[PDB]
Amino acid sequence: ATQGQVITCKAAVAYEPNKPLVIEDVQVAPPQAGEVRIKILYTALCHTDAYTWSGKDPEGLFPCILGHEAAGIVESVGEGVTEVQAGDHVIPCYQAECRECKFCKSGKTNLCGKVRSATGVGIMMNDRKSRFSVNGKPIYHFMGTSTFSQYTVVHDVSVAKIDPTAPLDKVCLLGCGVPTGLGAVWNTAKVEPGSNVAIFGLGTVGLAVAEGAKTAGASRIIGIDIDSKKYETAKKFGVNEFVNPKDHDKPIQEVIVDLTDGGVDYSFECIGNVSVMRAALECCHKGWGTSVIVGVAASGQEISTRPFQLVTGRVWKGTAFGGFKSRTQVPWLVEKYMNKEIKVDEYITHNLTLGEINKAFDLLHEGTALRAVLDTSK
Amino acid sequence: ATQGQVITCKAAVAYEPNKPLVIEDVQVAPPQAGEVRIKILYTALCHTDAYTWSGKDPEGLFPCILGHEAAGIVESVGEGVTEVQAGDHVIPCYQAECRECKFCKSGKTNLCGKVRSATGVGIMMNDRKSRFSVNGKPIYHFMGTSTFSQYTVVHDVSVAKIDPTAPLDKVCLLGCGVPTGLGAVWNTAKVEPGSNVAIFGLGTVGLAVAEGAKTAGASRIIGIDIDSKKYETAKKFGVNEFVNPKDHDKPIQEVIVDLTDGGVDYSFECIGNVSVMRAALECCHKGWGTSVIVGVAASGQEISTRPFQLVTGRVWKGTAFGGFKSRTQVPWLVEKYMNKEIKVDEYITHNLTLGEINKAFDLLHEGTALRAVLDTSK
Ligand SMILES: NC(=O)c1ccc[n+]([C@@H]2O[C@H](COP(=O)([O-])OP(=O)(O)OC[C@H]3O[C@@H](n4cnc5c(N)ncnc54)[C@H](O)[C@@H]3O)[C@@H](O)[C@H]2O)c1
Ligand SMILES: NC(=O)c1ccc[n+]([C@@H]2O[C@H](COP(=O)([O-])OP(=O)(O)OC[C@H]3O[C@@H](n4cnc5c(N)ncnc54)[C@H](O)[C@@H]3O)[C@@H](O)[C@H]2O)c1
Ligand SMILES: [Zn+2]
Ligand SMILES: [Zn+2]
Ligand SMILES: [Zn+2]
Ligand SMILES: [Zn+2]
Repeated sequence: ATQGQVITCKAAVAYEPNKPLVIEDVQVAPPQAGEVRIKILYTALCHTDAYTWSGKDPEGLFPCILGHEAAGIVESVGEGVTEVQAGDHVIPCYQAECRECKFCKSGKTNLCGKVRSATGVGIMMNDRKSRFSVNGKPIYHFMGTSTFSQYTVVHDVSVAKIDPTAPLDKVCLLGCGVPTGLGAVWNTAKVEPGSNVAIFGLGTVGLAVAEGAKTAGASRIIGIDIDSKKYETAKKFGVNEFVNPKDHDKPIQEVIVDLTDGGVDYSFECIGNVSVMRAALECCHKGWGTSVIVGVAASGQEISTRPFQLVTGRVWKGTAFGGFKSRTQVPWLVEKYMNKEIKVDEYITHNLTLGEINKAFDLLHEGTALRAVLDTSK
Repeated sequence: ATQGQVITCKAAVAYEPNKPLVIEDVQVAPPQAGEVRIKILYTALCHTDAYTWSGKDPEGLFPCILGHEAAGIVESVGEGVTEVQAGDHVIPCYQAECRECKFCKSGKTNLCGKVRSATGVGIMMNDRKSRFSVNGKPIYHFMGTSTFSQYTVVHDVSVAKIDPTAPLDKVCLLGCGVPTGLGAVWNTAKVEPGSNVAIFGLGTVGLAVAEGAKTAGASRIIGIDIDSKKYETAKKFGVNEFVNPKDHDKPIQEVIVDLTDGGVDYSFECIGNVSVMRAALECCHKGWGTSVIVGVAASGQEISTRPFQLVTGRVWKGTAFGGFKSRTQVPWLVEKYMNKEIKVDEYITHNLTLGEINKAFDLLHEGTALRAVLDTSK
């Protein structure tokens, strides 16, 4: 019985940028005050993990245990902790919800700044140290989650308690991309029935935007991708027209405006490319169009447009985790999935194990691939 | 009895860019269908007139009669014209409100397509000719208004009918600057009581934004200007803290964030400088801050920022004419003025004559100067 004991389990450790992860045995310390030790059963991976693994993230610290999309079962809790207990089923969230800071109390945002000083630098608040080590040397946390491990320790403010019957190998996606996309539509844009939408980038996130728009009652849901094969998959998620920029000499924004007789009501950029972010704004209708940036740009990249774009009534916005409050609304999204009102399973194209995590990274560049879910027991 | 006749009157004609305007006798033809001939009693001027006068519009048409801020008395109307008639007091508006086009009928904007194809090239829709000439040579209209004249002829969808007791030498402001600033607050931003606002540029528009904000209930109303003398006047309009960027080594956005422990709830750019437009966005509070580009604005120049600013909850917007519908709401603004609910008189620092228009141009650059109002009878 592990309560209060150091635990030795496997984890995928990243020692150097752009090099294979190696699966080590590691020591997972027990939870201190406010902390929650989780048996992670299933973890997914996405672009966000690779951005840091590739060495391109100037916040990156090595060595570290990456991973932020997971679902598991609480092993133990540190003192103070009351919203979860041993044996609860949980999804660790990269976005806290402390319910006590300026941000949480504001009623005007899902951002919460409670633990970010510590999680941004790969440690815990309580002692500003890591809970992970190999052979007496610390390994840094990542995103407050570190889910490429059979056990992790997270802050209690980042733990969403979910329906204990929910399949852990599916609801792991509800910690990142799917709520981002759904919520970009439902919370950030607030897309009304009959709206026309354009969606730039038809990966997991974009496809979730499309499901969101479809569920909210959108009419034209126009997808844009540099890989035309992406469209056939995308039709199931609700994309009903499609444009590859490469098939046109004109800037993609002008194509979209032409196609819609003025622009779309809402656009969403789900890639991370600043040029395309500009295009997604400039394809919105004069008077009232709104563009939402979902994509995360590289360090130092800038968006631009001409101020008349905004003066003539377009609005430029962006979204962080779909504007969802993690601890409060991730359980709600689990309920909706249990009730067959949102999709999750359809975003999973590979099921592998943690042993094969390097494969899973390569699959990040297969055009046909979406999420890979990893079973941490092997 | 001047109905039906060409009128000969004084007007200030711009023959080519940058040269002093010439006060000539010109001929003003009678109104044709859908048109209204107005006896302009008072006209002001702003940057928008100077923009074309100085040649800063590579497309500007010469010779022309400029002016777009004015008030007067209808002398006659053409066929089919019902909403005004001779003797009505009116404000000609550069923003049309036809009530019948795609944009007017959307409810989601104030910007009307209707008559732009003629006004945009200095002519009237009915016969695609100008109603002005000198010795038989055509003189182009400007912005559909051409108010630098004792008489002008405009389209009926550009004419607001107002309280006949309102002083014409005051309400001539309510067709441009003052509504743009007030509406920026009340319509575009929808500022709530208790909000903290930053206002960049304390000329007429910025001062109008300040009154807007005071009237709406804002708490901190922070004015930013490069000329520290402007604060004294701004206090009466509601500005209650002041920063001059020249007094600080750090960029102004960082000064304002420090000053407000995270940023303002709303900022307004009232200058036309894309670099300050960026600063206004970047001094908004994480999570919910909104920045309004107040004013057209501007030319060629791009605005930029890092998309993280929007991902983390800031919103970028802009406004033309403060979101007001010209024909319906300029008479409402005149009502508020007559009931002492908005200021107008305080924006006027000079009363000159049409004879002295070139002096009024020079005053556009005088620091202690706000609006100049020109009496057209001299
Ligand atoms: N804001 C948030 O909170 C949040 C949360 C999760 C992920 N994200 C971001 O969303 C983005 C998408 O992640 P994903 O997992 O769907 O990625 P993905 O790699 O599965 O999909 C990206 C898609 O964009 C397409 N694409 C690439 N360049 C393009 C272009 N120039 N024009 C059109 N399409 C183009 C690719 O063909 C691919 O279909 C990433 O930036 C990620 O960082 C944001
Ligand atoms: N529909 C519309 O959006 C609309 C209507 C009317 C006017 N406008 C625009 O709004 C603007 C204002 O006209 P105005 O009549 O108030 O002009 P104004 O010249 O009276 O005022 C501009 C002010 O900005 C200040 N300023 C200049 N550079 C600055 C900087 N770098 N930092 C801080 N302050 C600075 C100047 O000192 C001055 O007080 C103009 O751009 C005009 O083009 C737009
Ligand atoms: Zn992710
Ligand atoms: Zn919080
Ligand atoms: Zn003006
Ligand atoms: Zn119209």
